[PDB]
Amino acid sequence: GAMAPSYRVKRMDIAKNDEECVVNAANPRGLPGDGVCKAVYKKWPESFKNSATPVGTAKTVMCGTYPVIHAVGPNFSNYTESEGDRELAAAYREVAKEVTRLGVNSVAIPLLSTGVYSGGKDRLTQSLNHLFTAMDSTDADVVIYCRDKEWEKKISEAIQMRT
Ligand SMILES: Nc1nccc2ccccc12
Ligand SMILES: Nc1nccc2ccccc12
Ligand SMILES: [Cl-]
Ligand SMILES: [Cl-]
Ligand SMILES: [Cl-]
Repeated sequence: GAMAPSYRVKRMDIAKNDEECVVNAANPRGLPGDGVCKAVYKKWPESFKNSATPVGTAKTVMCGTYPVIHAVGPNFSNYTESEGDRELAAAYREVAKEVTRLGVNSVAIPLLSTGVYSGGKDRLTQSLNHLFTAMDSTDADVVIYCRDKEWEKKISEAIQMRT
């Protein structure tokens, strides 16, 4: 694992990450999708072979030797706040298992269910806190990728607050 495991945030395309593996904000059917998922499909299309997996799970498919961890967050348009919150926590716990199994020293990760699956709500804090609950026990360097300038500041602050 990393010598001093850290969290960092960068405002850039996750398809251009500098980490040993990537988490996709996938859909359950392994379709090219939108946003993060479409950028991952363009960069690592080979990783979508048998990538379909249920809501609240993660499935890893290799693009050459580069791992892509397909994590399926809930679409809060379809789920109740209560059940959606449970599936969103579960998807991140499955990401932590896969990162540990792969023995990577670093992982690039988006905030699950904060885009078209947000059901029109700001879910920065909800999603980021479930990311921390899952990843805190792992020793990989975690690099969170976002698009919005205000989200970059809020994620950076939330990381710094824990020290
Ligand atoms: N700044 C930034 N962050 C994430 C994705 C992007 C895609 C294309 C241009 C800029 C982007
Ligand atoms: N490509 C990409 N990378 C990071 C964050 C994103 C957010 C929204 C759209 C695309 C993104
Ligand atoms: Cl960019
Ligand atoms: Cl989303
Ligand atoms: Cl964003």
